[PDB]
Amino acid sequence: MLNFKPYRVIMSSLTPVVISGIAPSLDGILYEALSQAIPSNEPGVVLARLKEILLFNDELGVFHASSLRFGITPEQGIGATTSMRCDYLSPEKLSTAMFSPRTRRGLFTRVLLTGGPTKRRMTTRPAYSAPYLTFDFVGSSEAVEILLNHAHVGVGYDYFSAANGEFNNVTILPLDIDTSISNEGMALRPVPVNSGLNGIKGVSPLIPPYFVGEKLNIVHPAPVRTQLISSLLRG
Amino acid sequence: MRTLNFNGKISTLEPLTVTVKNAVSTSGHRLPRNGGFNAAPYFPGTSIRGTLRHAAHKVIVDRVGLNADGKSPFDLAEHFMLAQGVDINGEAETFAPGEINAGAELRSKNPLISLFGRWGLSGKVGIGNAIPDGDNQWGMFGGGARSIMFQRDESLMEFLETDQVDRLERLLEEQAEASVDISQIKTEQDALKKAMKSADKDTKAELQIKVRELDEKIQARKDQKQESRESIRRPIDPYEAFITGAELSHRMSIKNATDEEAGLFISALIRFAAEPRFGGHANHNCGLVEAHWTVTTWKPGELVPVTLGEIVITPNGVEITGDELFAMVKAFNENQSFDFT
DNA sequence: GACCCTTCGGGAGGTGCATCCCGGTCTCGCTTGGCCTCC
DNA sequence: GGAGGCCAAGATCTCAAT
Repeated sequence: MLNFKPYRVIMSSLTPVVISGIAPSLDGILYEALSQAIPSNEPGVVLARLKEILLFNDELGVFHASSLRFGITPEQGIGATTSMRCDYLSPEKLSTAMFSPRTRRGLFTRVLLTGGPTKRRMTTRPAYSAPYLTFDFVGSSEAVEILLNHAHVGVGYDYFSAANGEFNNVTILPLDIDTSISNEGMALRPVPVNSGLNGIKGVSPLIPPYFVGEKLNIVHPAPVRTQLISSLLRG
Repeated sequence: MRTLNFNGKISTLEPLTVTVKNAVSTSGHRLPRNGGFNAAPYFPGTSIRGTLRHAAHKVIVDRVGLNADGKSPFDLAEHFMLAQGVDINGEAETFAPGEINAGAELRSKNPLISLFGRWGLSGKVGIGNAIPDGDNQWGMFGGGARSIMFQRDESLMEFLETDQVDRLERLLEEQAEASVDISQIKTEQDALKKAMKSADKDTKAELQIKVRELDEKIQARKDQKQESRESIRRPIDPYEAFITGAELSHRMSIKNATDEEAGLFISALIRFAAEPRFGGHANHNCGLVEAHWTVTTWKPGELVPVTLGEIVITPNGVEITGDELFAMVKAFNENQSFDFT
């Protein structure tokens, strides 16, 4: 509840972005930032505060916060990369100063690393590398600036652990038309299927956190969309 | 219950390097990049997170101590729970997926699992990448070339007996012969590769077949060698690393940090400073860093940062500034309820 | 212890000669049975 | 004598390069 104007936020991508099937939405990032600012994890409290900085569309039940859209320059375009996470079992970890291994004949039973419950996990995920990341929203520019600059939030999946989707140089520039939910009849964010918007069909919650709550039949845009950075700055 | 944001810099006293599978091509070794070869590299936050998790694990091991017999009181299962976060025996608590604020008791008893999570319990510690500030702060370090210790220093030949000198001569001759033969095989393989693109779709198979067979001929040729399977004299490939004195921006956070969990984190950073190195190639003393973090929090009820203090890690010592940080460390040190088993 | 009067110019190079060589790695991210000793 | 533990075996092949 405030004077909310439509803004476009452009951030410089520093790390490849991992997309969990559905493109990350800006309201998700702001929800995480507010869950860190408000020392509370209750969805009710965070949503109650999030509505003070993001416009909430009662009719659709979704925040005026667009999904991720990669901004490509002529110098660099959308690329394909993998997010590599591994177990590094150093000689310190495999030492008797840390744990007491089971002993047979006095020898220490070695950790079976090729497989089993104790295997080196070579977990790899697809990631996308583009020069810029762009979101559209309607809300307080000051609060969103502060949250994006100071909170521990990234764009994508598991920024807390892997630091995927690290960004900096958050630029917010005002828009003329609200392009946060719809644009020429195509949904720009997960919206209810009955909204009449076109897009890829899927099952997901409508408000953050998107891993919690009943999953309704939604319509969302393509997970990987690219726009030229020159055309994004036009506003 | 508050969020502690660590914003600061990491200065490399020595070159800083890391080997990642998808960034190391066959053409050479490269740092992780968010794009092509012209993009600026970064030091992964996963490596920093692993180093700091190991430091916290060492803090816990030191705190708990050793049993009367001198053996560590952690078995393999508890060791992997603290270190990697996996549960190998299936004895871990499986919280219901619906709730978020789960494991409150476990988070209260085991600060390390609360900071750095386990499978099924999200961790409160977020550790970001180390993004460089400049534009030419990375270079191809390492390199060098392995030599033969007896062709460089002639005084070493006086130590060898006649049979050993003969063995060395045989080794050198075999190395030269194998080098020439393998060079010929590689030449033929490359000739196949150049015409591979011009080859027809049907021919796309048997050309790869001959390349494969050439590869095992190289392997068999190296197997035929007797004195040594590998050529002692060889160029060492350089590794890419951040230059000495590179300034890297680092961001770290603890989400909903109790005084005990934040105290464990500060203690881990204190213990990390004894050997403050990230990455690998430690044989060239790579990875050694110095960092200063400005610990800050959020003002309750509004979106205004509040500075609580500052942590500075230098080769000359660790400087913790701010009464709040000392309160966190003391709270961790005084707690008598933790059970990491 | 009062003050003149401060120069002209000549003339600037040429040569050789530019090397040879090595020698380019090994792992690994899975599960299961066969078999060796052990408690 | 399971019971711990090790070791060898199992299909075919992966193009991106300042």
